[PDB]
Amino acid sequence: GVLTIGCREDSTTFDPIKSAQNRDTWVFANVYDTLVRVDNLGTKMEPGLAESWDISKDGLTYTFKLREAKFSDGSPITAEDAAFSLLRIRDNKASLWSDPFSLINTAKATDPKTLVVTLKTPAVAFLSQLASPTVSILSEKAMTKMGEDAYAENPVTSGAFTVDEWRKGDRVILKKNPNFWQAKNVSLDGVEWVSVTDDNTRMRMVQNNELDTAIFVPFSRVEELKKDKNVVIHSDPSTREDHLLINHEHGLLAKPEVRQALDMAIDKQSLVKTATYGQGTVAYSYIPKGSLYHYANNLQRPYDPAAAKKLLADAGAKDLKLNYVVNAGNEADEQIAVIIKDQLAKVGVTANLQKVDPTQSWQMLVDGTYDISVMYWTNDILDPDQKTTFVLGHDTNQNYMTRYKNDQVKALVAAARIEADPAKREQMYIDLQKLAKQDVNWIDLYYSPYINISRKNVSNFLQNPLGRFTLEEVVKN
Repeated sequence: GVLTIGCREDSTTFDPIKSAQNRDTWVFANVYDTLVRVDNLGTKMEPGLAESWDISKDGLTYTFKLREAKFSDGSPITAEDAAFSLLRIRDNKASLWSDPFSLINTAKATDPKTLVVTLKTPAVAFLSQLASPTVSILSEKAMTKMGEDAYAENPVTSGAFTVDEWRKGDRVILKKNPNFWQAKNVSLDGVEWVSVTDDNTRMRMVQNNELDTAIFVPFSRVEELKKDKNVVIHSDPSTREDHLLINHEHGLLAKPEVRQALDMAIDKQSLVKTATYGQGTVAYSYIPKGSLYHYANNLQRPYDPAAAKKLLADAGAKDLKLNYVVNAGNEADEQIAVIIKDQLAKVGVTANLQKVDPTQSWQMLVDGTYDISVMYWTNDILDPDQKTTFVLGHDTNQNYMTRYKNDQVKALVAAARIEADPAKREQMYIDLQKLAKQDVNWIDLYYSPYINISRKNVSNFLQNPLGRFTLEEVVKN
């Protein structure tokens, strides 16, 4: 009656505004609910806490009509709760998501059922923006009774589940929230996210019935696990992209040329086909294929070890040594690093692999104690602004911890967001994909579907294109 999910990185918080990591957002996307949601197919917005909403001509006022719906503890979910949840993303100091939410003049609830939001400038991305798990309706009353620190360990929740117990680093145990306004549709009695950092171990736990489901199926095992009759491999359309991060404030990695040389010394074809076993598709743009404004003809630098040696030598960077942070137990990461190390040695670049606990590598990216490291990004919304801001906006996240700094790009990101001409807006994200590619913000690696595993008695274990799991629709037989 309780569904266990093997995962890799583990929960750090339950306050959406202080985490930019799927280890939290894929967990609490089922713990809270949002005003707006996205369908399973990831093609449109559908109603959530707000049963309907309307837009003024000027395009600066969003009015939301709220349905009758209660929190985890019984109290009602009012538009004053939503107003408070939006506002703290823009205003709380600890917010990792403020920059796109500074476009907000006010969030106010006239009525308990009514939420009125006034922006400084139109922004078509805003409705889409509300679907993201970061803007999850919280309880103003409970956080203003408990405090923001204590809330993030035992939250009062608006979604299908509550955090029953949380053994840090080990497993998050969720209980079905009967006060959830769609609790009648939820078969499951609880969810357990169980952190298993080694991919093989996580796969054997599923096959050995120690886990009902698992995310992040090692690519090497997809073909054999697709013929295993006791389990089901999911391959869901995604907004996922993997990239090699570059610390631009680490010496000669600051030079575009040097980054360019590394981009040219890494054979994407052979790397994607070997590390991903043909599950991957070579990435050439930071906006994932199939997502809004993706630019199919973005530059792919051909593999050219000769031109990379020359760029490096001209840049005074001939004996470039790099600290390449690797997530141990992550098969793709390990495999990619081996390939990358081998290819870089051919242009005279020494990648040293520092293998680290996968749960720990993100903090090393924030503190910048790395030269290169592989990471991934998945969209939480149906608009390009979320990733553009995190990766290129020069917000508190320092462009996915790369510390890439380009003033034209920083300006273009804000203007792309504000632009109301849909055709010109699309053109600004094409320029962003070209600019990021020219400056080598990071090295684009591959697009891949979400590949997951479930035991055959588990039904509707779908991950949606935005990374949200339909755990409300799951049936355990």
